[PDB]
Amino acid sequence: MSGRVGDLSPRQKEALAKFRENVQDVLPALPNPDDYFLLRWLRARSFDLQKSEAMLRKHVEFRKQKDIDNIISWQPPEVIQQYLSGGMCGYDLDGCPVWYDIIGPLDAKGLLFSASKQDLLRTKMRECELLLQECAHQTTKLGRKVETITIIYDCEGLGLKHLWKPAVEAYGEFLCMFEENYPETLKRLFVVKAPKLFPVAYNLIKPFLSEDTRKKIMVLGANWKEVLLKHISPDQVPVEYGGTMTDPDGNPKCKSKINYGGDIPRKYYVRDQVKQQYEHSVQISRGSSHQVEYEILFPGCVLRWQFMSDGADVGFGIFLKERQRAGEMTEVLPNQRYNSHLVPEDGTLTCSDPGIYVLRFDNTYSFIHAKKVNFTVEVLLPDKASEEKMKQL
Ligand SMILES: CC1=C(C)C(=O)C(CC[C@](C)(O)CCC[C@H](C)CCC[C@H](C)CCCC(C)C)=C(C)C1=O
Repeated sequence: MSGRVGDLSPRQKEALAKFRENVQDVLPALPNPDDYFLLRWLRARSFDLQKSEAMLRKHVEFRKQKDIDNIISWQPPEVIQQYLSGGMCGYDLDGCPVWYDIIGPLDAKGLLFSASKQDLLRTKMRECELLLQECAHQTTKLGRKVETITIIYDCEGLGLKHLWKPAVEAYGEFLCMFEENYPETLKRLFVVKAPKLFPVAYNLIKPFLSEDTRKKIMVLGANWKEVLLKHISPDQVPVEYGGTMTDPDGNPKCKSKINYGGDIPRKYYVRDQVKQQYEHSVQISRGSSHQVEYEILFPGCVLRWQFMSDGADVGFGIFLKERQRAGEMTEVLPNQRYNSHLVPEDGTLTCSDPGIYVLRFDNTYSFIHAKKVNFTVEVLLPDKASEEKMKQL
């Protein structure tokens, strides 16, 4: 069977009955704990009564701690309302709400420098509650249960800026929240206009995604508009995404419903940087240098780093290769001096040729002694299945 209302095996039927008894004591503090609702928790844990109960009880505690009953009435900070991209727009052919995610022009640095991480995550929880409320409205209007959503995930403009570690970590917090609190709610997700970086970028968040969620991700190729119109009526899709919908004023992007992000004006910043810790720490003597070595064997990889120096600037560059001088190696990112004592540095490098990469901190120009550099480096790998998907498409 399928474990859904109208299609339960004898054993799933019995488990649903037992489940309701087992969690009776939390059902009152839920808005609408019908059979559809309960079966989402049971499907998410394959009808394991004990695991499904832990999951739901954790969600009940979540709703209390995060004041979810009142979150739609909570108004997000102005900077977030103005610049957090994405939006609800249209319904698919089954009547499910469609949500657009717009990744390219999202300015995650600006957002984290202008608002609390807590307020950003609360805004995303609120989006989920708004989508569930829309499902409830569709349920009434269409005369049948609607409880899932279709996502259009627009990766046009996805680039190295989106790999910035604090942004990935924050997004991962949201994904975990989504997976723990909104099980069996995603129906299908279309990735559109994915660029070459998509396999690396996806691999960064893949660990936060449930198997159920992973299975619902469809990466689309050049014909993506035609694919969307297999699933959504043209008058429900913006002109921008292949349909006929516009803003009342005729704007093809339907900006009255979809936020397209943009860089946050610096007047909103409350900080210059987020709190950061580093995996490594070195004291570099006057006139000296420090090298850090990473083997990159596989095609498709990206080096990501962050560093800060204490009290003074430092030289930094990347070479391709035995304690070797810089001049003996091949330059891949030309050395330059950075003021990483003032604002911490972060960067990324696409590793087009395999070999041994050397990140070199350079103090050879300096009289200041015992310059302390703190740093973190990782080699980011592409997701293999995604690479293969790209290849064809
Ligand atoms: C608040 C917020 C922040 C701070 C943010 O950085 C991002 C982009 C995260 C990223 C890692 O920079 C870019 C990640 C790109 C990567 C290709 C994402 C792939 C996502 C998958 C297609 C699954 C999505 C899960 C869905 C079911 C919610 C988004 C979308 C935010 O909303």
